[PDB]
Amino acid sequence: GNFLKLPDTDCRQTPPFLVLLVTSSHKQLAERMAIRQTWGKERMVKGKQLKTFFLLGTTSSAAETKEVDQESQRHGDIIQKDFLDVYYNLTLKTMMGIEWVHRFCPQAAFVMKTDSDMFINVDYLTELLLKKNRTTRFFTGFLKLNEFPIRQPFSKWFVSKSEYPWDRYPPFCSGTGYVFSGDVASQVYNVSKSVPYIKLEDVFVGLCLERLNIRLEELHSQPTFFPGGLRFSVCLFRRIVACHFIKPRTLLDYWQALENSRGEDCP
Ligand SMILES: CC(=O)N[C@H]1[C@H](O[C@H]2[C@@H](O)[C@@H](CO)O[C@H](O[C@@H]3[C@H](O)[C@@H](O)[C@H](O[C@H]4[C@H](O)[C@@H](O)[C@H](O)O[C@@H]4CO)O[C@@H]3CO)[C@@H]2O)O[C@H](CO)[C@H](O)[C@@H]1O
Ligand SMILES: *[C@@H]1O[C@H](CO)[C@@H](O[C@@H]2O[C@H](CO)[C@@H](O)[C@H](O)[C@H]2NC(C)=O)[C@H](O)[C@H]1NC(C)=O
Ligand SMILES: O=c1ccn([C@@H]2O[C@H](COP(=O)(O)OP(=O)(O)O)[C@@H](O)[C@H]2O)c(=O)[nH]1
Ligand SMILES: *[C@@H]1O[C@H](CO[C@@H]2O[C@@H](C)[C@@H](O)[C@@H](O)[C@@H]2O)[C@@H](O)[C@H](O)[C@H]1NC(C)=O
Ligand SMILES: [Mn+2]
Repeated sequence: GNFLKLPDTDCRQTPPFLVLLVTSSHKQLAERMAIRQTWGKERMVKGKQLKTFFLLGTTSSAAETKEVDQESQRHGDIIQKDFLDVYYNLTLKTMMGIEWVHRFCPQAAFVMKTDSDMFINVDYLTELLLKKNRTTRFFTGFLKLNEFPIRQPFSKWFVSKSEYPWDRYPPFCSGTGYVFSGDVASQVYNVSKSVPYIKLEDVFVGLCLERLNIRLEELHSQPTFFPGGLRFSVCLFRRIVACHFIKPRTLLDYWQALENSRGEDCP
């Protein structure tokens, strides 16, 4: 479907249990390298395969274009299509990832769309998913159930009435990190063209899920996704799935902390 870059992976041969799709700008190489050394490292988690890919569009900068071309050649984990990669095109970026799952990895049991300024505890996520007994039409994350369109003209999430004309948004999950069973990717790509467009990608996916009659559900009896960020501790971070507001160096320091304290017990 018009992909400029496709990861060197074969999901039919080796169906992944969890596929991470990470959004990042071309200049955010430091982010991607920190993820590649930390929670993005492909591995078997409780015998389940984890795969990690980075979603990119295109840019006017020839330098960044060449950098990203070289990165794809060294890492082979970039999914790319020809759309201008800017904040207000994040919906295209998300739909590219969903399209990739639909076309090339329908075998994925679960797919997590995540941001680059994030800590992800794949071990705990896998444990909770294996416990949920939900393999189809499943969608979870930080649930946002009574959200009102931001009508402040200079806010990053401002939508005019012509862009979104209704008083409330549909149920949706924060775009920081959301997880869905792999079949969900095909149903969304299908109805995508008939659902009203909105430039906020997490609201757009919510509109698609609503059209599909897919209901959001909490992953666990306790909160596990933290779009607002968290005060760090080893024992807390062992029992969460996702935390936002995390810069590259902090992610390496947190990952080192968890490695250093492996084998220590927590209340
Ligand atoms: C991370 C996330 O979920 N982003 C979504 C954004 O979620 C925000 C939304 O729910 C609002 C509505 O009450 O609450 C939180 O945001 C607060 C403010 O409403 C929001 O404007 C502000 O954002 C910036 C603010 O405009 C500036 O004045 C300030 O200087 O900087 C703020 C940060 O950049 O943030 C506060 C607390 O974060 C939620 O975070 O909602 C949109 C839809 O409107 C979309 O779903 C995003 O995914
Ligand atoms: C999102 O990406 C699309 C595709 O790259 C942009 O649309 C193109 O915009 C360029 C100028 O930036 C035009 O020359 C093309 O004719 C457009 N093509 C298509 C197919 O749309 C779009 O401008 C980007 N959105 C934002 C907000 O930057
Ligand atoms: O052109 C852009 C701008 C942003 N992002 C990604 O979009 C996510 C959210 O952007 P940011 O963290 O700046 O904003 P937030 O929504 O957290 O306030 C991050 O993964 C960014 O790397 C992207 O892929 N391309
Ligand atoms: C998930 O399932 C676990 C295993 O239970 C067995 O399989 C499930 C699918 C049911 O058929 C159940 O009756 C069987 O005993 C349960 O231990 C666990 O509680 C389940 N978790 C949830 C979310 O209920
Ligand atoms: Mn962010």
